[PDB]
Amino acid sequence: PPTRLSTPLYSEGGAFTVNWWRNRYGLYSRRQTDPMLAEFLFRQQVKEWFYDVPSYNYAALVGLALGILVAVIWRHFLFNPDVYVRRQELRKMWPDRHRQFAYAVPYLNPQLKNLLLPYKNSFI
Amino acid sequence: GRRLLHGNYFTRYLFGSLAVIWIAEYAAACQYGIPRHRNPNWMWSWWLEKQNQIKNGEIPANTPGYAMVKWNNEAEQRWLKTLNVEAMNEEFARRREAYY
Amino acid sequence: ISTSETLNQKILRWLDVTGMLTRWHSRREFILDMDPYFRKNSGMWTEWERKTLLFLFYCCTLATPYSAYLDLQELKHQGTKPPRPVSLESRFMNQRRYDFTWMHPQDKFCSECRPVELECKKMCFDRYRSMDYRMYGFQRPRIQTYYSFSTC
Amino acid sequence: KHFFTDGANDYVTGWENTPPLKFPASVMKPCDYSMTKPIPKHWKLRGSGIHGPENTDLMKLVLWNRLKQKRPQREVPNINYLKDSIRLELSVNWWLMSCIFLWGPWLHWGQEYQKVHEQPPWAMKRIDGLRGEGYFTWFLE
Amino acid sequence: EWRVLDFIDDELPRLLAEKREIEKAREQVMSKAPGDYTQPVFDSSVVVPTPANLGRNYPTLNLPSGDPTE
Amino acid sequence: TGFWFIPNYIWWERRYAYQKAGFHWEHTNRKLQARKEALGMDKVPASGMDW
Amino acid sequence: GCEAVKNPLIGGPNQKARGAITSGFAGGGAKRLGGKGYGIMADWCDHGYSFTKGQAITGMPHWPLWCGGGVPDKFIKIDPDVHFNLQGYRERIGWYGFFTAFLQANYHAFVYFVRFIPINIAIFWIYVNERQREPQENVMDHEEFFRDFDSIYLGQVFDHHRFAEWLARRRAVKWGYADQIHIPPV
Amino acid sequence: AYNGGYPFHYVVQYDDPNYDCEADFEFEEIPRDEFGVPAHIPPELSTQIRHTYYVPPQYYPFLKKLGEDTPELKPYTDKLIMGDMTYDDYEEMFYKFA
Amino acid sequence: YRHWHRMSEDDWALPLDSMPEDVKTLMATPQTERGFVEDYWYNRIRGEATLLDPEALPSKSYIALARDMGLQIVDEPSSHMMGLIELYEYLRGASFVGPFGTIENPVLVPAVGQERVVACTGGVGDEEHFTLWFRCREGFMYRCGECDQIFMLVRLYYEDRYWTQTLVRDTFMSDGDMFDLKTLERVHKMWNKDEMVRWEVGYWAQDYVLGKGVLPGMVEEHTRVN
Amino acid sequence: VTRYPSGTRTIMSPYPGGPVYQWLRINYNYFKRYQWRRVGRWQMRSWCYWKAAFYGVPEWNIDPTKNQWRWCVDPAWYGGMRDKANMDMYRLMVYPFFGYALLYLHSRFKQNDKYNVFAKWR
Amino acid sequence: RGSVFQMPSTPVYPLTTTKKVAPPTALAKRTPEQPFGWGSPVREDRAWRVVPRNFIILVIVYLSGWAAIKTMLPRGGSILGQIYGGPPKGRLI
Ligand SMILES: CCCCCCCC/C=C/CCCCCCCC(=O)OC[C@H](COP(=O)(O)OCCN)OC(=O)CCCCCCC/C=C/CCCCCCCC
Ligand SMILES: CCCCCCCC/C=C/CCCCCCCC(=O)OC[C@H](COP(=O)(O)OCCN)OC(=O)CCCCCCC/C=C/CCCCCCCC
Ligand SMILES: [Zn+2]
Repeated sequence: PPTRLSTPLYSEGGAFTVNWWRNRYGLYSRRQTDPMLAEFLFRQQVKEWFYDVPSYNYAALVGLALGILVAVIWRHFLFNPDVYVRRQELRKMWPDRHRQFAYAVPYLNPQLKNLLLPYKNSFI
Repeated sequence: GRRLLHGNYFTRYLFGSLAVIWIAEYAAACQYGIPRHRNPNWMWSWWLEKQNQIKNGEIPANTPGYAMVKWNNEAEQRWLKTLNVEAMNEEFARRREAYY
Repeated sequence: ISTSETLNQKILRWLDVTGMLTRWHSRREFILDMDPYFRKNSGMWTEWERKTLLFLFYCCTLATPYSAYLDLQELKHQGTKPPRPVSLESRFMNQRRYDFTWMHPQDKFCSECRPVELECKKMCFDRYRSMDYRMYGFQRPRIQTYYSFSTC
Repeated sequence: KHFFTDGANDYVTGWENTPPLKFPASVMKPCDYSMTKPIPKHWKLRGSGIHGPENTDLMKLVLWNRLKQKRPQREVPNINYLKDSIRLELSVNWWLMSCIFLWGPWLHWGQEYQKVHEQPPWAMKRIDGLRGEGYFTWFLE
Repeated sequence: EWRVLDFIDDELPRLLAEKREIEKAREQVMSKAPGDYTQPVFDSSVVVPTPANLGRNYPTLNLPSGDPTE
Repeated sequence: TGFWFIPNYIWWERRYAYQKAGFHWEHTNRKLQARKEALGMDKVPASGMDW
Repeated sequence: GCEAVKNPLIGGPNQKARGAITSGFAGGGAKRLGGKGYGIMADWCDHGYSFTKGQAITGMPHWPLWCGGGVPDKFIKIDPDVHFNLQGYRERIGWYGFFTAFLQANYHAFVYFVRFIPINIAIFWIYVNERQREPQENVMDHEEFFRDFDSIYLGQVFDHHRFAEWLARRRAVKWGYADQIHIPPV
Repeated sequence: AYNGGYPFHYVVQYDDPNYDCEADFEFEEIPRDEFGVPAHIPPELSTQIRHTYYVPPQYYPFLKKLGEDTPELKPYTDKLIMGDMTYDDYEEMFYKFA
Repeated sequence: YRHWHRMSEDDWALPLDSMPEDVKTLMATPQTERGFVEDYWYNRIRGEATLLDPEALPSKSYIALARDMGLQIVDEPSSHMMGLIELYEYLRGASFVGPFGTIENPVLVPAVGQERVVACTGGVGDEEHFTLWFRCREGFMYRCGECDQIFMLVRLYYEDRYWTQTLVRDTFMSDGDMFDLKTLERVHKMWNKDEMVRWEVGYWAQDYVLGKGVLPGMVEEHTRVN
Repeated sequence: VTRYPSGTRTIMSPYPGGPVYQWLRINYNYFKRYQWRRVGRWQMRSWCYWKAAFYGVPEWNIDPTKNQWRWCVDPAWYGGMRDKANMDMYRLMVYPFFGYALLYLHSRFKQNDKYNVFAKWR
Repeated sequence: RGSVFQMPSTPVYPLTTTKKVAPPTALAKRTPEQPFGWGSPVREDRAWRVVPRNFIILVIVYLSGWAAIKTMLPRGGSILGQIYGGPPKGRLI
């Protein structure tokens, strides 16, 4: 982390980089009123939050939690036999909902259920 | 003049999200082997057979479904007392003659 | 029929009866149709800004008649809405734990009728009138009143 | 732009972090003294040295940010700026045109077809014997 | 000036005379040696605004003169 | 506090007694039956109207 | 109590001696009626634009913000020394003055209600005009509907004038006024 | 580059000496800008037209004295004497000596 | 400054209706006895009287010219005060960043009172520490207990008053020769003749010296309706 | 070049128009400028919601030191006696409110038969 | 008078030939009795009398009409009911 404003900061190209962050950090800021002061405050924030080793552990945890969350939502909509977004089957009585009954057995036998059920002998 | 979001953010994330939803759904159907042919009808086989008989002329037109079952509820017994399919057909025939 | 003008000019003149086209093609005419207080700020406008404003304003005002037509047809449709079958009272239909009184906590008018159930209220008002209590509404035939949207 | 941002769309006060590009660097320049050469040891600190109006560039920035508020004429922006200023307005207007001249016509055609054939022209005719128009969005069935 | 431009038909002879006098004055002051701050010699009666000629009371010309029915 | 409690108390007590006697239309109905008994007429004109 | 309440005036001499300022009007200095002046020039009466006369009474407000500035002393009418110092003001204004001041303190709320009520009256007119009319026949017999589904369900789209007349005759039969009305022919 | 190019404060001129934009409701008077440009000439066109400040010639000797005492100021004073100083030139002079 | 809102119309010029009507006494009042409005119109009347007399400008010294326009010739005393004033104002809505303070050059902490709360963040980089807040009272050379950064309080105080632009102008500016009303009249006739007024301020000012309502059209100018 | 009154002559055609056309154009121009716009001017000037917020507030003095009431007095009382009167009037309603609120408690207490706690078992 | 920014394009002051007497406020000066407002003509304060008068009248009409309707018309569910809510003429209840 450089301590002199003359020494530039390296930035990659893309949508999450040092240059991308600089453009947007001071959009709502009343304190970055001139180039010298703006750069000083920008580097102060970058030094404090992005050069902090332990902060990266939380980045991993949010990604993992969010990835699981998005996927469980998507899986319900796409595969759960009881979640309806289309209406064709909901305009018919229960005995006639064949297309929705097709999701039932495949959804009843997920891989992890087959892999972990044999390990009940470690609890009983 | 400084930009915060994608230059075309509204259309990008709207149409883009719709596209991902549609494509993901097709993939999900393929993996579970779900039948993708839309049927707009009920699947009660005996009923669909009675409807074919009406289309074939075996059962007179405008004959109610409760005039064909082997068990009637109370409200359908009330209706059967005032049901006259023959009169209904004659009335429709009269209307057609007047129209033409 | 005037022959001192072309056919195109005649059509444009008549579409300019209110001066809309003249104000579009003349900056001076547009600024002198502003009230003096706002004309003071006119000199700063660009021609891009001026004509774009007129375009947005003209598109809006020219679509108001269309929305008005669509709304009139809606009123006529609702004014002669077809009767629908009386609902059979199914397993989970018309469940009531207490009477309908939230509109009239103290008076408790039409406790058995629902808030916007007009036919139930009419018969209920008739009972109150037969009991010497005046209630308003549900007495004039629709075709004998103005703004009913039910006349042939 | 509609929303106010202190850094970019600062229309409440009109503050700008840097001077106009039209001005020569000898007249006015952005406040940036990061490249100042090392101070000789025999030089002595007279001022505070604190970042503030003692620096010429910062002083001129404050001065200009107040004296720019009165100008003889408008600084005409280019058409790109003008388009961006009313992007939503123009887009909504075109959306209204689409709703009248695109959505309107085919919606009318569907209802007229429905009148004669009981179901819209983009639906599968039923044989179950049920009555009524049925669904309208066929791809959500 | 724009206000004068509206009356250029009548002011043209004075404007041409004014142009000459201003040019004479500019030349005289520029050519003078440093430290010489004497006033230039010119006819100020044709230059506006000056003490010698403070201008004319121009009438507003924002008056319609045509009959819309013609 | 008590001074302004009295007028509210009096108003509510009369209102509460009235509400227990019946609905507004049940009250007007009792006066209608009495007027029908006084005149011996099965059907009388509604209040504010002539025969 | 005080002379000001006894003889209400706007911007007179001897305001301090009179004891109170009874007018909320601030500003002035216009050279003509409805002309450019100083101050905001707001009051319950005699301000703004007169609708009946089609004339301006006071000019547009001159705000004490960036768009404007201060008012010259020649035209100041609410002196803060007299406007404030409310010591024993109730005795100077009396009970009727207290009622007047309370009513005059709610000009902002009054201005709003004058702009808000009209649209709500219009909405209420929609309700009243509809409530007078007899209810339309929302529902009919379930069975009879399905025995004549096409006529009832589609009659409106095919011929709306005859469908309207048919509906009217059914309303006249449902409410027992058929012999008292003459339904216009279609 | 602020407020869309609209100056927060600007001068407006009126040909009629007794005109009031708040009292009158006439529809013929056309306001002018600080340079005198009528409002019906759009900004995009008027801003291209070159406007220069003309001081009375009696001021030329004073403007000459200023240039000589401060040689860095001479080029700006010369422009003013020769009627070549625009508003932008004046602004450059103003901020150069602050 | 960034913390200030938008210039008012008054920030540029004042309406001529705010000109004091007793111009004769206004031009004779000492500067220390003139209020804000009186001082504005004293400078404008006198400054424009000299600027609208072209034939005399070249022979007028910068010292005299600055006096007529009401501009204060700068000197080290006044520059110091004005500078510390503007530094105080800037710090109202701006960050406080500068060189590390030492005994030779302490961190300068401007204040009006006798105390101002200050925080030390240490040096640059790894020498930066957590904010250590302390109350900086006058008359003590403060030393941070952590980084040994020296601080000092500077008070904007002068003769039972704090430092303001008005105070600096009153203390250091000296009134020159009394303004002569003959100059006002002479310049007035120069630019105002035959219904043309090219010095509006001098037409109003001369009218007041004449007693208000004397010059043509001035009674009509002073007649208002509300 | 001849200049016609604003809004009276069309520029779309060399022909000014026929009698009916001219009547429509002239009279719409008059109706808009001198009849319809009476309502707008009346609403804009005489019924401004923002002018009404500054009603009764002292003038802003040009002398900066004569406006100290801005910070010496709270904004809720910038109106002098008018603003003090509004507060005082609402103050007079305190005890009437207490009696009204106390009545509601009595109403609920009675309707729930809580007064017959002892009479119930006597 | 208005903003310092609005101004006449040509700076002219009329040489009024009319002989009308000067309004008193036109020649006035600040005085100890009138620290402020000496340039504005004194006017009547109608609001002080008209606002409390008009408010009282409207309240009296509002309350009096309400009392009258609810005491001089037959009992009914609403005001519109008490006016237009009776049975048809000739319908005996
Ligand atoms: C703008 C142009 C016009 C666009 C018009 C669009 C009109 C219709 C819009 C409807 C709402 C949007 C979804 C459209 C889905 C279309 C395809 C479809 O029918 O999908 C059906 C399918 C399931 O259907 P069934 O067969 O009935 O169920 C079987 C058993 N489960 O449902 C879906 O996939 C759609 C519903 C879910 C939509 C969102 C995607 C799911 C995951 C959401 C994650 C949320 C957490 C955060 C995510 C962040 C980003 C990773
Ligand atoms: C040599 C090349 C020649 C090419 C010629 C191309 C000709 C193309 C002609 C296209 C005609 C399209 C006509 C569409 C008519 C629609 C009418 C209609 O539906 O009106 C009612 C409907 C609303 O009905 P509701 O009752 O409210 O019901 C729906 C909502 N509940 O109204 C609307 O949709 C309003 C909009 C009407 C749009 C009409 C479009 C006409 C387009 C003409 C194009 C001509 C192009 C010519 C090209 C020539 C090239 C040489
Ligand atoms: Zn430290």
